[PDB]
Amino acid sequence: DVTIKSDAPDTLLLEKHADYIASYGSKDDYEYCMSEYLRMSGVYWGLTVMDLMGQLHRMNKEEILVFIKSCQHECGGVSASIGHDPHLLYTLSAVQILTLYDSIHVINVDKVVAYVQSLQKEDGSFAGDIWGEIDTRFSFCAVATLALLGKLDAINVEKAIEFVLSCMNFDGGFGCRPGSESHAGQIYCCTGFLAITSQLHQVNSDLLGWWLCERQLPSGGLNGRPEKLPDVCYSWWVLASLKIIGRLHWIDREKLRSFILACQDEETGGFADRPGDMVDPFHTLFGIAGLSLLGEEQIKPVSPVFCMPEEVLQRVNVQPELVS
Amino acid sequence: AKRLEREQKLKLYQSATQAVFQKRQAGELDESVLELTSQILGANPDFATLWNCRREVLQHLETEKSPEESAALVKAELGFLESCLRVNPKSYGTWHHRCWLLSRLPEPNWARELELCARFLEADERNFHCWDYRRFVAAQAAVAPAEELAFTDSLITRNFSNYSSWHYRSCLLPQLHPQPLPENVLLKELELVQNAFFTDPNDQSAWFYHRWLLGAGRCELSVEKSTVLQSELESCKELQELEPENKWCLLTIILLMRALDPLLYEKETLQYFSTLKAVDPMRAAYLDDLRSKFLLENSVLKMEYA
Ligand SMILES: CN(C(=O)[C@H](Cc1c[nH]cn1)NC(=O)OCc1ccccc1)[C@@H](Cc1ccccc1)C(=O)N[C@@H](Cc1ccc(O)cc1)C(=O)O
Ligand SMILES: [Ca+2]
Ligand SMILES: [Zn+2]
Repeated sequence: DVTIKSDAPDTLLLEKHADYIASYGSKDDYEYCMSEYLRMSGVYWGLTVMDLMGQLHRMNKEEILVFIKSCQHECGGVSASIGHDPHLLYTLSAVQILTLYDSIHVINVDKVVAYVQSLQKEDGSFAGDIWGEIDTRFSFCAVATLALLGKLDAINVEKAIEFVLSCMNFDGGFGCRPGSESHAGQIYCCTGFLAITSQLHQVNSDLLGWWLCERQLPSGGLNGRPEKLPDVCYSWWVLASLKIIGRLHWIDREKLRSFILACQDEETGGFADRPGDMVDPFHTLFGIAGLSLLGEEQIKPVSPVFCMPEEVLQRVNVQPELVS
Repeated sequence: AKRLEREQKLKLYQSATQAVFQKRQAGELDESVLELTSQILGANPDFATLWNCRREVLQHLETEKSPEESAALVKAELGFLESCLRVNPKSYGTWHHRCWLLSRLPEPNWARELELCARFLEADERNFHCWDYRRFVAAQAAVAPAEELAFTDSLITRNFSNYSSWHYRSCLLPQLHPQPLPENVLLKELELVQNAFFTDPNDQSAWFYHRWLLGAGRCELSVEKSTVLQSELESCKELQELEPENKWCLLTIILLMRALDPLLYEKETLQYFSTLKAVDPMRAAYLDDLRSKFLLENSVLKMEYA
């Protein structure tokens, strides 16, 4: 079960992609308005890919800093958009943007810390928000937020680690919660988490690495779990996860690059889900990131853990050791 | 035509969204908000803030209404949730809403929730949200790991796409025998698994589970386990004869020989890696690293000599 691939693009089109992201959001558009519930993360994706392509300056810094500030609530969490509700997901994204722009002081950093700390449970897990949903995704959002802010000690780190290790499975992988099946997305979040907290020694790298490299299909794309179709975003999580645990060479890299490039729209710019499907900023980020992790020299090197330029992270003195 | 139906919905979406927020800042936690959110959440259950609003109105209304009236309110929430789940079965917010709802009631019907799960799992045997919902309900109803196990068996024989079901067995077996895998249990699981992979040799899911089982138990090899593994080895070669492009039975042959006797089977193991790399060239780097790790183990074993 894979995509048979047609006569798709085989060339890197930085050009169109930048044009696509600088113009995305000009305001009557349909999928734009339907996406308001994730706008903050939408803005993170746009800013990051542009910066990785060296075109951050074509985006509107001052405008975004107001927006962010207007999305922090009295609890200190940040929402996706104005009037929407605070959540760990949009708090991480705002901090990534503020770190991209060197402007963390645009929000009340003490209140962000308190907010993240208030979402931790007795067993070490994190809820996403006051409504209580538990997911190792939110373990990743909490520790990644705090690390960017230098405040990782604000949470109970040992109980947080314990919970994540309790979500490890027979195949080496990780799920949402205890007992949940392994999935590429959850693996990325958990290996990221273990990276930030210096616990990669607890991962069975050979076992998990095998599971991850078996995600690559004969088309060259990676899927997020068995029996699934490959795509660009699961291609980024799998690869990033492999890089974190020192096993990126267990994939056929030239076949992955080609899949990723077959995913560009030659006419509109941006990347899609999979070849010839409709483009979006989410897959545009993760395609450019994927290509950067495979080595492409037109793209700035990208952190597998934080999905941001390394040169940004070198500046804030946060750079987790990975396996080899 | 294309633009006709497209624009038309987007007007009515923006009006509804607009009115809900207006209502909310105005403090109007009433049935009008459930009606407006009903409209938006059906098309887009990933709009989390609106699940929040619904909880907010229900919490409030419970304090202005008779238990009968709020009973009625939760039953309509349950039906609303199911109609949303039919449309988009994989939305985190919809499934989280349902647990919030059920966790809160005086006397939920958990047997009927387990059956909602059996229904969605017959639609989509791989749906991870439904499997997580099922484990949640099993817990709340204090369902024994023994019957969850009987349920997993049914799902595997009746049809394939079983990764989800073997995974659940990986977690249920250890619960049947609390330790800080018994050989009898292990031998049983080995027989079920090889069954499965000599039935659909291209189902990758039983092979993954199998490799775990090969680990899960040396030579403390009993004659029975010794004879069972030797038999599994001969069966994989026969399957190899039939399916020469089958990469999974080739790895398993290697892994089985490791489990049996690394040094006795050194030549064959080496033979099998070249064959395997030729059928699965995308894993050539993985296979070289595995073969290097094993040749190193073979070096340590040969040293322990006289
Ligand atoms: C939940 N999800 C996502 O893609 C979401 C998208 C989102 C919406 N709002 C904010 N993000 N990602 C997510 O929840 O965050 C995890 C995360 C956050 C930061 C850094 C790494 C991972 C994935 C699964 C997943 C699980 C764990 C980690 C990562 C992904 C998902 O359900 N995808 C769906 C459809 C989909 C596809 C794209 C989206 O943006 C949202 C949903 C599918 O493929 O069927
Ligand atoms: Ca600018
Ligand atoms: Zn995708």
